Amino acid sequence: AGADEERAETARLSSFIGAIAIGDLVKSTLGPKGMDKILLSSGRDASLMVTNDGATILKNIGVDNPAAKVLVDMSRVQDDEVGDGTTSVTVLAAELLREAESLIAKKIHPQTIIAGWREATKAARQALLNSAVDHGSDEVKFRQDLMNIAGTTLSSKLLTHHKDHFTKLAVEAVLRLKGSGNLEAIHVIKKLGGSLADSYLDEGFLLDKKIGVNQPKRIENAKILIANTGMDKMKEKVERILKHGINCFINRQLIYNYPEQLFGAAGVMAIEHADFVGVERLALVTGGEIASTFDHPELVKLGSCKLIEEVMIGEDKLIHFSGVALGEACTIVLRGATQQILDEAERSLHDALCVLAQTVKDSRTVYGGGCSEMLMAHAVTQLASRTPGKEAVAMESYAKALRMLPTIIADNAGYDSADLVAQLRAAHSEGKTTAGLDMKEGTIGDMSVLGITESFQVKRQVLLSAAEAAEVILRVDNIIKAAPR
Amino acid sequence: AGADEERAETARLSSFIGAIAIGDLVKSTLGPKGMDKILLSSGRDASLMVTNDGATILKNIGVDNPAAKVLVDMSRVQDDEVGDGTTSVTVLAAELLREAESLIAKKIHPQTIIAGWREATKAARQALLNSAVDHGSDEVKFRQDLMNIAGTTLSSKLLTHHKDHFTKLAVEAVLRLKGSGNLEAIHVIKKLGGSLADSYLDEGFLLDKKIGVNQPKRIENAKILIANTGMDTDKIKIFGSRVRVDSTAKVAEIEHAEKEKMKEKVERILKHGINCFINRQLIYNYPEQLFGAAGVMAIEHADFVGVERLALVTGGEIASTFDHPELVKLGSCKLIEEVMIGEDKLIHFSGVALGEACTIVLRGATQQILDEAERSLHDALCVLAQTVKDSRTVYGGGCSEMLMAHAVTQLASRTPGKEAVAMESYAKALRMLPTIIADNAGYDSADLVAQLRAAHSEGKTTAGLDMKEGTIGDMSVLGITESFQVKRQVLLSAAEAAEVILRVDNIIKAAPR
Amino acid sequence: AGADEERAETARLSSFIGAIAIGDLVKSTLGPKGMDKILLSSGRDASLMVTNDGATILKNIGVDNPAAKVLVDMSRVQDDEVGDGTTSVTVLAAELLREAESLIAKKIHPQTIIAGWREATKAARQALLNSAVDHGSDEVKFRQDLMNIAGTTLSSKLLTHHKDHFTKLAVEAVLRLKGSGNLEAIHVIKKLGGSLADSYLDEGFLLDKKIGVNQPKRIENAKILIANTGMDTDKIKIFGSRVRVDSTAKVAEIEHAEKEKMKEKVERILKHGINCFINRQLIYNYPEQLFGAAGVMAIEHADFVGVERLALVTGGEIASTFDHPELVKLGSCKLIEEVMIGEDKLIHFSGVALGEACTIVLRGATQQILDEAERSLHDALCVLAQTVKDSRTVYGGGCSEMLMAHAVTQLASRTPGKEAVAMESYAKALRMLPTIIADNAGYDSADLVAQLRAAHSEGKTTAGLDMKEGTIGDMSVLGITESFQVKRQVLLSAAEAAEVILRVDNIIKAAPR
Repeated sequence: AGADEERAETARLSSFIGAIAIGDLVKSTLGPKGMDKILLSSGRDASLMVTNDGATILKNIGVDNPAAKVLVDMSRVQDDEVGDGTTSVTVLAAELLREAESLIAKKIHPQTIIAGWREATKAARQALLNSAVDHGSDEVKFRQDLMNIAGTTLSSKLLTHHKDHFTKLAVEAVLRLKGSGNLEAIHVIKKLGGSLADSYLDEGFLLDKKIGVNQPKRIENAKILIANTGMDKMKEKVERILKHGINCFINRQLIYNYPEQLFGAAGVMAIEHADFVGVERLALVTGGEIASTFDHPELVKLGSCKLIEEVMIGEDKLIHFSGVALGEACTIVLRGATQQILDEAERSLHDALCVLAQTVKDSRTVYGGGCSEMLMAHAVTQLASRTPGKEAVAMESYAKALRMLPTIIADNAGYDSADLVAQLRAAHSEGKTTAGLDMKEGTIGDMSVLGITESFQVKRQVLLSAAEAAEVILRVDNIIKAAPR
Repeated sequence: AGADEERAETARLSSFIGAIAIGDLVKSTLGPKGMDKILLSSGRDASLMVTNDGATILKNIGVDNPAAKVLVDMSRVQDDEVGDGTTSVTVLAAELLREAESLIAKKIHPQTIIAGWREATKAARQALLNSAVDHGSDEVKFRQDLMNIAGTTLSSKLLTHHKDHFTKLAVEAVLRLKGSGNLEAIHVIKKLGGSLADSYLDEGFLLDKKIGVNQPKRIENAKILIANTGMDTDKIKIFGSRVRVDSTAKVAEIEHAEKEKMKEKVERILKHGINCFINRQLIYNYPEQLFGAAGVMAIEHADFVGVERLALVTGGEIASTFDHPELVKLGSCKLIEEVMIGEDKLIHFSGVALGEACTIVLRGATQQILDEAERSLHDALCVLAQTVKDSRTVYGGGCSEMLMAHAVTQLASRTPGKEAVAMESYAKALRMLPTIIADNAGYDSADLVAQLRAAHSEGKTTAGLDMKEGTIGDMSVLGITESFQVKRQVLLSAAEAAEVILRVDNIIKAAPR
Repeated sequence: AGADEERAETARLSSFIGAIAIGDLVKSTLGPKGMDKILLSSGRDASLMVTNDGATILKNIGVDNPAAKVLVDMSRVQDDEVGDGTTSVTVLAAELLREAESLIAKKIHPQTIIAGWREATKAARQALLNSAVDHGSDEVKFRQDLMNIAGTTLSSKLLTHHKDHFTKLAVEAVLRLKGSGNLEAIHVIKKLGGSLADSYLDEGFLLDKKIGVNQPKRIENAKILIANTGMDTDKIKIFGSRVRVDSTAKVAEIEHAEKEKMKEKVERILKHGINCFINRQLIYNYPEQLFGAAGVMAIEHADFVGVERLALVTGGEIASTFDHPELVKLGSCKLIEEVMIGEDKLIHFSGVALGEACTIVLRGATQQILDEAERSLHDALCVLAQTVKDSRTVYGGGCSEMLMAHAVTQLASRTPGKEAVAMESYAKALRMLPTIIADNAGYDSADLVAQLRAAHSEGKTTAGLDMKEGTIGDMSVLGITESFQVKRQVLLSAAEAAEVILRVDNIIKAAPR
């Protein structure tokens, strides 16, 4: 006789344990003082892995018997759409379970309590249309372009001491990116000499490769050739080449020595072992080409002409592809001082892009730093008092849930948790939307001034996501019999 | 394992356990559907006692080591000043301790939350400010004489079927009492006869005793004699010895000497015109026969408590040795008689010159429960004396508590920093009271809380918990009101009591083993 | 199950453990946001004695086997020199032990390191010249009479709302005290009454005892009698044994002899016109009946300490055998009576001719925390007597301590070889004091240390630790100052007690089960 019979008191615990286990690991990740974690397993796992993003690690494994596999899976749809922001959605779902210990003291009917989940669907829409906050973030944006959300995602990252300036740059990269062109052609590198600003933006794509020291310095009315197959024959290449006026050749692999002599005399600049990732991005940029065998020249290849040249950047020399007709795709260079801190700039450009692509499609935003959170709480707390009977405990409990978010942001900072809560609520109560939690300040401040803003998508489906797994607990009562107790 | 060593959180727990243990027994006692508890012990106690009043049971017993007895002692002063109503003050202090679990969740300096006690006073100012009180207490009064506060005290008790009529009667009793006299001489006894009124008011005092089957049926222009000493004579503590005389002939003197006690009692008593003799203790058999022929009614084992009130009533007398007759005794005279009150024989003392002391003998419908009138009458006395002196009242049934609770939730969010957490915890303390009142009613506690809360928000001070209803209703229509004094003092007392010991971490050791 | 068993390095740990246990209890106490702890013991201990002042509680009880009592005893000599304000000296010694973990790491000669305490000898001197500004307190002093250092002692204490006023009162007491008298005959007691002032100044002496239920309530133009020997008589030094005798009249003679003692006491008491008799011990019952009829009030078991002060006040007397009345007894006469302070019965001796000694009586909330007033009060009288005598002070709030700490860091590098390790360990000993003051404040200790060092390093002596602020501020505005003497003695005192600790290390116990 066997099975899994735990019920009511015991049954509640299995769901409860899954939520508490996940929350401790993910809470550390959140905000400025977040930390990276290392994990390893036997069977189909090579070695310890460390992931900054909470979502990536949860999906790669299915460690044990308690239920949490389904809850975790949903966050990816959120990631495919909006995703990361900062990882907080998993945490909120987990905290709803803590009140259940309190519920034993309620001592009457947990099923009645379920009314709250139905309430929660309306509560989900309390987040929306219950308060004005902001909304603008239209598109392009002069002052609200950045000095917002990228900084919040950025905050978890260590580099924030000078990185905030770098984060601010990222929106310009996405503004050009927008539209239905597609999400590609984004490239970031760092340089060993520069300034306080610590970053620079280039109009076109930046590549660090050269044919050799010989060949003409600059090409104009440039024609671009991309070949799938390497140069690893001399006569076919020259005859086709002269008619076109071939200014530059880019090959994604090793290149035969013989062609190099011909390119130099002709006046053609070629690139040896160019990376595939740069090439695909470039193809979308030029207008594409059909790349195959040496027949590839003439118009099977589409060449965009503005100017391809090697341009001095405050020290070493690099090759710049710029003035592209498409305009859809662009690159950011960045500058430094050979500092340990400088290669660090590599770390946060990547996270900045992920939030931004979503910022353009929603064309809607909310104030970050918990600004929305206290504000919703102020609006929702009285709603429960207003409603009669059994319902107020259910609706109020969700409303009190909002109170913790201000507190979670405060705990990472290291400031007194009780102190942070009171000061926050009064500002929001007054009616100023820009006011929010300032972790560095230890109190409250203008969120817009510091930056931090949140993508609209993260707020609409975080609430939907929380109810996605939370209700399938108490709601169904069958898993029974076999052995005693 | 064992030593009675306390560390950080555990020390907090000892204060915590005392609060919760007391609260469960007390909570069921609050309101209309309160419960009676009976307590017994083998010695230095004779029988189980049941006390409806929470304050009385706590005072008598110090059961164990954990602190709580001193907190309990505080309600006494409140009781003599304003009194009772329903016992709710003790429960409120206890619930303050429940947040403390959330306090370790703070993971920080516990005593800055103490500022909450400095928020408690802010809460106290608003209680004074927001409640809606009353206007009017003319004196004696026609319609507003009662159907108010006495009813709320009674509401807590199930007698409120026919009894609310009885409560109404009690103010008439207080009107004569009213003023200078303070509290004395109010006596209540039940009658086994059914009637709508269920009560009668008497100008004099009823005592239930008889000399014996024989004796004159009635006495008038009655003279009253009270004796501190019994009519019994033979030992004297120091026997004087076994005794030696001069054989059997003189011992005749000993038996004869008894007669002298008889002779003094008759001769002196007759001159006065003695109609009634009342003695607080056992009475010697020889005198009993004498009283019957004379035309004098005496009372065997008349208890002292009735007597002290009676003395104030008749102007009193100096009770001593048999010299006691004549002038040293002052006997008021109107009418002393034993009257069949349809049911059981009782003796009526009436026509008292003083006028200060009077008796409320109630008849009412019978069962064991008419003894309830004893329970219930006592409550009536305490509320009216305060009601006349204060000339101020607040709405009962928890109406006051929900209104204040709605206001305090707003306050927490408004105050910045450290303070809101402290203020909000005091604020949600108020939430439990609606729940405590609803739970004993037998209705579901959760359903009751939100509906109550919504009505208060509107601005209706009158709206409150209706336990009989099972939902919410208008308290004012009921006529239930609480005296003004009970609410302002409790707020100051509750905060301060719980506050000291949280402050102190460690109840320490001893020498012994 | 019991094991123990300590040798060499672990032996050292026993010295280490004593310091850590004491520091946690005392740390809460130092500073405005202080803490109160209660201690209970049985066996020559009544119950619940609580002391805020660290020195009084440690001195009274030797709780357990580990060595620490000798260190505690030393604090009292410091108390006599100047002593208090806030109890900080014990904590400084305790932290010095933490560095010793480093010494095992050092792994050479721990006694060579002992040079550090000698090194500390001129470290103390460095703090003796560069610290604070504020000197003389001229004489009597109008404004500068207080609102200064007594207030700082009080600042640590939690009664400082009403209490700062009480402190102001204490300097008035020292001004009368001032002269060639030095420091004697001042006694102050709290009372369970409630007034805004919370204190009164008495021209004479206050005592709390009564003769018995009977006796005249008040005496005028009173004569005071103080007797060393009790009224009780019958057992001299040699009994005269227990004897039979043999007559039916002799046993009576000894009872008669008792009467003679009664006769002497009344006949000569009347000639004097004695109004009050005060005896330090038990009093025989026979005279008590006598005093009531005569119209003389007497006090049973009056405390000796009160009596000696009273004697200087009334001109004194020669306290011998019953010959004591008349000329050998000096009785000052104004008013001796039991006065209704407000809540309890007290006896007031007043109008003393001498004027040299006066008494202060405090009024308060009630419940052992009003004993807090005795706690603050004890500190108040003593601080003032030396503040005027020393003629100089230093800034409080740890301002003095951080400055010296910055200076001592330089010193360690400067001393060659062995000495630098020893000197630098002493140097960080100063660092904990800022931490202890901040910790009881509830603010985060780590952040506080860093911000503090930068302000002292800059060159501003006035700047220090502000607990209310949660950062650093100007000490002088607060009015917190420390006696120059407390700082000179503490530096010398800490080393000697701590030194004893290193030299011990070995405690011996023999074997298992």
